[PDB]
Amino acid sequence: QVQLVESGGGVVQPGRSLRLSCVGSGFTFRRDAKYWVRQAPGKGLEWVAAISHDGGEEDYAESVKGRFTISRDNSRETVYLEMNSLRPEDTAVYYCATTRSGWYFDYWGQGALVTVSSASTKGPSVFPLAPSSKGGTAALGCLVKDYFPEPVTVSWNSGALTSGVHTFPAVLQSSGLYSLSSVVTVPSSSLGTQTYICNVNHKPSNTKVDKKVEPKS
Amino acid sequence: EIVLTQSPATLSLSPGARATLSCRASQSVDTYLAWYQQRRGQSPRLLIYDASKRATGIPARFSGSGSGTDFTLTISSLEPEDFAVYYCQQRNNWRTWTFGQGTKVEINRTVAAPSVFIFPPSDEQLKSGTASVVCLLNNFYPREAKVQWKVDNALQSGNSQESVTEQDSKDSTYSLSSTLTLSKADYEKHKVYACEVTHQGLSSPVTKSFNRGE
Repeated sequence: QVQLVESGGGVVQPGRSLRLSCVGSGFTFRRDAKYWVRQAPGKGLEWVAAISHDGGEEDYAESVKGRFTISRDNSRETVYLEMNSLRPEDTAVYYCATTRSGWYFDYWGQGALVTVSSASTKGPSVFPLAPSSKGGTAALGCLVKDYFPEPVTVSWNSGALTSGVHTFPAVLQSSGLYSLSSVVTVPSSSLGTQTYICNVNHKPSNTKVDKKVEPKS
Repeated sequence: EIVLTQSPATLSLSPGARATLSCRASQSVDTYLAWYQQRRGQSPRLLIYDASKRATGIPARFSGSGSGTDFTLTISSLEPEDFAVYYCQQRNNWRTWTFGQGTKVEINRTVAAPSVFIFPPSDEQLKSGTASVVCLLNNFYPREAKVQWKVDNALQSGNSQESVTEQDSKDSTYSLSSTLTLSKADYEKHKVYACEVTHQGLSSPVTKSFNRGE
């Protein structure tokens, strides 16, 4: 089967460089052009770079020309993207792709995530979203604030509570740190007797927090 | 030189129903048009190329048509995985590949008003000099919703951020969190914190509030 496998993603500081790699298998790598297409968080697809079958021709998007270099090594069935002078707006998932005729992106890799930021790794503070305790439905949650980089995971009661949970996408603050909330709806009659604990894990910082959330005095 | 426009940007349709998506090119691209599907959390895949040809292995429910500037993608019966984002694509002048901005196909359902909850900052957070006030809009449909923050009746603009979940796998609703950020010093200068929500399911806006300290 046609397969493309990317590697080399990560967190990089603005102005620095990163090289992405994409290895093909299951087809004749040298026959056709190769491409990189990226998707910034929450945005659409943007073609970045193209290289002809034998590397004799390279094309780039205007946003990326001069700073990025596409290259290939057909003897290793690999195509590369060398990303220099990285800018915050280069943060995206980068997909490698291959073509049959040059018109279209017939096959796609799995993506490599590139995050461009001057923020330092930092685990979150976890604050309670305490239930009001005032249909008999209450809401409670955890505010997972000021962490970098993504991702964080949140469970409730160590996985024993899944119904009614909503863990929201993180927002990026102007500080460069992320914040997100995780909430759950539960019966208000349970608030005095049932313990609710959010389990937060931020693996990049080796930060794990279990926060019990209860009605405030 | 060539712009692809996908409109409408969101289609709300029922499971098992027919869908037709539109791509319009600003000038003719003849039949050199492709469509991609991006399923939730997955890479894009090619569905249709040369306007009407199905890529190898693609299910027979996908079809396409058009020539010149007006193109369509048809899904004869929407399967669960087809609630996805679809992009059209063209290539001009041999060296420029461009995409439309995408159309999201979402699950249509009956209108549901949000249940609304407001959360004060915790005392623990206030120790560090910042206050986060959170408003939750739970399990609503359709997606369009407006949150307005007020602090002692002063409308807040510019100092909040919102996030929305993907459509729920069981009830096809959305939920939304809005966080108002203030300094501790400012938080302690005011009494009434309110989140006002406007939604098609509400006959009039709903406000949830608290009085600091009470």
